Amino acid sequence: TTALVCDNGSGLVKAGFAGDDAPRAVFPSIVGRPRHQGVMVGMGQKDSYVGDEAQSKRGILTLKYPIEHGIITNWDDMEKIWHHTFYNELRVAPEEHPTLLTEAPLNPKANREKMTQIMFETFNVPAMYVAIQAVLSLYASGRTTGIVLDSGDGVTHNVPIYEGYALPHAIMRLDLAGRDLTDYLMKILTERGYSFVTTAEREIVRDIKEKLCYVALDFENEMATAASSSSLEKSYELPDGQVITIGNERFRCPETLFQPSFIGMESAGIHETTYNSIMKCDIDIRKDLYANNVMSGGTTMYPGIADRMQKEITALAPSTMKIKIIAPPERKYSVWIGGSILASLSTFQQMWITKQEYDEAGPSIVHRKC
Amino acid sequence: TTALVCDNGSGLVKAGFAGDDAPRAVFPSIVGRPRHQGVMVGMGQKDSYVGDEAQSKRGILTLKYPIEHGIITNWDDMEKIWHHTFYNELRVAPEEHPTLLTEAPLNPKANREKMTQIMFETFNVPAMYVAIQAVLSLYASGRTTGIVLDSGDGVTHNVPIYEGYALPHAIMRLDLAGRDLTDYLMKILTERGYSFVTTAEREIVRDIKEKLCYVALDFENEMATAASSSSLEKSYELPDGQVITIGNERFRCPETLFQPSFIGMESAGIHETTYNSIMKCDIDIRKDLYANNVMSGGTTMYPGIADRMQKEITALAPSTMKIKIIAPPERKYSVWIGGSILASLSTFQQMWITKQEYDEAGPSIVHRKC
Amino acid sequence: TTALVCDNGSGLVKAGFAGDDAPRAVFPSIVGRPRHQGVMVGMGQKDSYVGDEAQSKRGILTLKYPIEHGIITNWDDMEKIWHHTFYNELRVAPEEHPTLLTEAPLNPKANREKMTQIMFETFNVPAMYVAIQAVLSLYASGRTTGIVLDSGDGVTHNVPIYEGYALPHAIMRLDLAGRDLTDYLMKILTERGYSFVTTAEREIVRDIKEKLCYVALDFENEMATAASSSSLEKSYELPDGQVITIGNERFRCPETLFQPSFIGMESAGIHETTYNSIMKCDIDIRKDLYANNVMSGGTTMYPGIADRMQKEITALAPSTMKIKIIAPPERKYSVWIGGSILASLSTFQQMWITKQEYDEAGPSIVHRKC
Amino acid sequence: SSKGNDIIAAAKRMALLMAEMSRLVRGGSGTKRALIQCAKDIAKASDEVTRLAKEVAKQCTDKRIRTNLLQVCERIPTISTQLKILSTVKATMLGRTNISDEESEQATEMLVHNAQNLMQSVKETVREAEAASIKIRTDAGFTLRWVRKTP
Ligand SMILES: Nc1ncnc2c1ncn2[C@@H]1O[C@H](COP(=O)(O)OP(=O)(O)O)[C@@H](O)[C@H]1O
Ligand SMILES: Nc1ncnc2c1ncn2[C@@H]1O[C@H](COP(=O)(O)OP(=O)(O)O)[C@@H](O)[C@H]1O
Ligand SMILES: Nc1ncnc2c1ncn2[C@@H]1O[C@H](COP(=O)(O)OP(=O)(O)O)[C@@H](O)[C@H]1O
Ligand SMILES: [Mg+2]
Ligand SMILES: [Mg+2]
Ligand SMILES: [Mg+2]
Repeated sequence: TTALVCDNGSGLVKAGFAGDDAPRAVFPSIVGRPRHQGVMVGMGQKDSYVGDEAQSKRGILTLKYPIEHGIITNWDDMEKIWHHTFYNELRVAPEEHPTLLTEAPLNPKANREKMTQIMFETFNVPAMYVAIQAVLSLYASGRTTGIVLDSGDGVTHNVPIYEGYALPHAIMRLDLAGRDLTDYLMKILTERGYSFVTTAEREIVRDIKEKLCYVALDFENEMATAASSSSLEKSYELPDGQVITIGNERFRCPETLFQPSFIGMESAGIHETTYNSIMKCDIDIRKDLYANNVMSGGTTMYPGIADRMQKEITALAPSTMKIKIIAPPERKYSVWIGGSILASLSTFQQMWITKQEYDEAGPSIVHRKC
Repeated sequence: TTALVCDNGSGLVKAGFAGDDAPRAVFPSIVGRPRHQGVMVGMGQKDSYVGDEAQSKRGILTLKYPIEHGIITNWDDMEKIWHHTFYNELRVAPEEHPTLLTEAPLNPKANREKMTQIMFETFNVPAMYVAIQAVLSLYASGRTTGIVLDSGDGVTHNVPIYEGYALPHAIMRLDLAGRDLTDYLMKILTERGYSFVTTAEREIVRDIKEKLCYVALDFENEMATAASSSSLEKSYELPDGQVITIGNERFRCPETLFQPSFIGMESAGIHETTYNSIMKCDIDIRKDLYANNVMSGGTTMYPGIADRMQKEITALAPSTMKIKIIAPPERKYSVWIGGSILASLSTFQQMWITKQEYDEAGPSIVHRKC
Repeated sequence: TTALVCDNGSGLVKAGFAGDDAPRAVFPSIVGRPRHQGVMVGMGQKDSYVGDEAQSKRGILTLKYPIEHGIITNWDDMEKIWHHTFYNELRVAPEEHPTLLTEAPLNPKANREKMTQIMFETFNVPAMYVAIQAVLSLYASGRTTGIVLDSGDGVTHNVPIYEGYALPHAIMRLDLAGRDLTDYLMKILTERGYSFVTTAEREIVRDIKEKLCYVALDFENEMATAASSSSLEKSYELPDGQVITIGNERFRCPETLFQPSFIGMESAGIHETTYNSIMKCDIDIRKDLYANNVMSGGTTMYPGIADRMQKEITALAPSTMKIKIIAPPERKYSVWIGGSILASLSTFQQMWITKQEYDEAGPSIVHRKC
Repeated sequence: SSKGNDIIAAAKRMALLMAEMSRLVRGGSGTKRALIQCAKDIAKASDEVTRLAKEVAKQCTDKRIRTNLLQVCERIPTISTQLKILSTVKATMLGRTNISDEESEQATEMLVHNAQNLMQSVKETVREAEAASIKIRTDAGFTLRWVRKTP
């Protein structure tokens, strides 16, 4: 048989088989339910849509994400997504495949115990294991040493690793990611007269964010350039045929990662959170962490995010150090690719949590093993 | 047993059986009573005429319609038309057939409650159901998605439907239809010296409307064309034997669907009512509504109505969408044809209002089901 | 000289002088134009009516509101209302008075740049300033701390303020107010057989809304009470002399504020919008916001709106906090009264935008100050 | 496991009748009477799919599969009924004299789109029935047991 690698993100589900180089199923992690009146007989009887069919029929549905900031909040809608990615997307039975799941650090412990109970008592997997998402991004980089910055849809976290040893006192976590930049771009698009208030219109602004937004190298130079010129303007066409024009909100939306006061948060930016995680580590390993800054996740895919991170960390580093940011083109699947490496190691098959190990310890076995 | 489909419109009754391709009985929805002196013994003793009996003897009768603007105003006359379409037209017994009825949206609730009381306590049907006319026009086109323009003799209404879901906040209704065009054509025929005043002469101007009237593509071109030449002139022969000649009133009569201010109404045209009902819908379903503009009813049977509708909505659309008006040649019976589709569905037979259910809830059961 | 305070609402204009206790001029924000034929020589040649004279001659006029949803859409008609409220209503010259204007939050920035240009280049005021409407509703309550709920004719917005500091990430805005309840009441009056379609008939249903409507404390009990009893019925006399009778639509029209699904919106009610705006704020200031719930504007004037807001927020609050809704009897003018407090402050006199500052920086100076 | 692979062959007979109907729309006015006969048996071939996709729902014990399968298969008794009645209406409208070249041009698109909508509704019940075969197979034995690899 073959191990399954499921990466349940806050915004996307990346599932597939252990050993491959790309996930087989990549679909949104939403559940849509209809909100209008089904006047035609026979057609309107489906109660909920899950994967890409909730995204195509989204004009008549209420879209809900079951995961907010890495924490599963809707446990009934989460089982619909897990039943969809097994039977409808991968088309495998879960009884014949061990499943590798992921999680962010500094989550509640009831989140990791309930997804262990659901996997063993609803889908009846033979074995399972929960891993940390920033450890798996280091497997997908050709490295055993470096500090990972993983920014997805709900969580941004830093993990320093030196020669396979993590330093858990220096692990940072910041609840600001791609869902909070979509909500901020919706707020500053009202300054031009565009109003997106529906949850189906939130999926439209997420498409404007992924195509027209970038990270400015100097924020105050671009704010003065956009006021004097009109070369920073771009156009996007809505699903009904209307054309909107944004020129200033292209770089003001991902500046919230570097200035989180734009949404009323007191936290420091992702350049200062990284530097504070290095300076919490020991002085003899700091030189090998400055030269290995692995960026992972989907929110690290803006144009200019890695040249801005190099400019801001060099201004904090002691100026004889060599700053280098590793940002591969497959950043969006680093947690999946390194998760398929880990499930393929011959050493790893003594580290699964089997089902008969689960019967004497209950769901508390996932804390003593993972 | 076979279900009955009865489409009580404001001008015509379309009755038949569930499953056929055309209504069996189509007759005017009038009731005529004599207005003269019955000097010959034995002959002149009938007191009321209903179907084509009143359309044939109309020279000695006063014709009256029990339905205006989609609302039944005379309830003693509407029982005569229902008794005529059962025993004399279809020649069936109403106790052995469930009857499907239709109604316009945004109608009074006392209109729907009284027509279940007449059907259950005077004609004693085993079951019944009241359907919306613009939903049944979508069944008769092979679609489950599109905005319907139903325009008959009293009501013009728009209903948007996407994948079997109606959006009832975007449903429009305009009380301007083929009877308000007959009354306007009677008024502008006084400019040529033709006086039609009685209710029997109203049925003659309805034949001039159905034969010589069309919709101009641009109203201001043909208003100068008809003053330059006499090529738009046409002749009609009255039942007396006289010949009238109309040249300018051919396109000025159906123009008041697009400019309702010709009869003193503040409402917008049928092209702006269609566009405003699309713009009340959600932005993701607007593209599939522009491409499916189903036209229904007998007032949409003018020569040139569908090319004028394509010109006017394209001028309001955002110029990237494609507009398409579906106007089949069976437009006059699309409410009936879709009504015979619905009563033939095996899913529909759990949706009837049986007489056992009516005895427990009274006439308020028709609002919970239909 | 005395400063002018003009509160341009979506439905009503409230103008007056800074320092007083009530606005001097309160008139509808409409512009009426004739739709019929002026057959008598000399009389019918006025082409536009503005204030209360468009409301009195409304039977021969087409009424237009130049502001919907808080945004000025007709700029030729908006200068007619400003020229009416200066010369004809207040009887002052605009060159000798600085003018305080208001605006809703999250509004387009071209709306505030154009109304600065109209004041400085058409009416030639010496100075001006634009203030947020919910900040002015806190001045008029004797408080410096509390979350404001302002609901007028186009916009319903929440603003939290603690000791004079606003939290702009927690400011809400919902485009549902008293004009969207007039249209919904017009739609559910068709169930009783009453049809109001004209824009002049829209002003009649607005008087029915302001006189017979109230907010039910428990909605599902009143929906069962009105079906069993007949004590909830009331009568209203139309200007023609007819009498209508509504019993169920009295509490179903203002329930759209608490269930916005009734008009096809996905948003939450004003009790959940208020609670979500409190929970976006910091935990140390949440106790002083539960105890100060300031209601403002004309849509908060239903009988029972404040006892219903207390029941619904208490069901969401953590049950050891005390909820107190402050709803003064002068709620309709609290944005004006707080605007006359602010324009009378000696601290404020250095915060006007003078006309010489406008010539140096153009219309973009209104964002650097207000 | 014998009525699980019956659905694929039943839904592949409809794929041949759709491709047969797609060839008849290129020809002129002579081949449109065979177009209506090609639409009156797609609606009958779709009745075979809903006859035995109900039988798979009586076999599956997982309630999230057996209720998701019946919610998607009930469109096929609806679009088939309005395809065999719309074909009867178009079979009568050709009996008129001198209709147009454009009137009958758009009358076939009301039968093609009604049949493309039926074919797109029957491929989405094969997907929820192929997901039912995974649950039927493991509850009747046929399960590969996983064993942990020894170092
Ligand atoms: N090209 C892009 N530019 C900016 N943001 C992007 C881009 N592509 C995806 N995103 C964002 O990435 C997020 C999802 O990335 P991912 O790491 O897969 O999330 P998760 O780990 O939560 O599943 C979304 O918020 C999406 O908007
Ligand atoms: N060819 C035609 N051109 C214009 N109007 C027509 C034509 N045929 C019928 N009408 C009008 O259609 C109306 C009746 O259409 P129909 O929709 O069947 O009636 P109902 O009001 O009962 O739904 C009448 O007012 C009649 O004048
Ligand atoms: N007593 C009342 N009950 C309910 N609604 C009212 C009442 N008085 C006024 N309104 C509504 O208040 C709205 C205007 O309120 P107001 O705040 O003065 O307007 P704006 O803020 O738009 O200038 C109108 O839509 C009107 O119908
Ligand atoms: Mg992730
Ligand atoms: Mg009709
Ligand atoms: Mg106001």
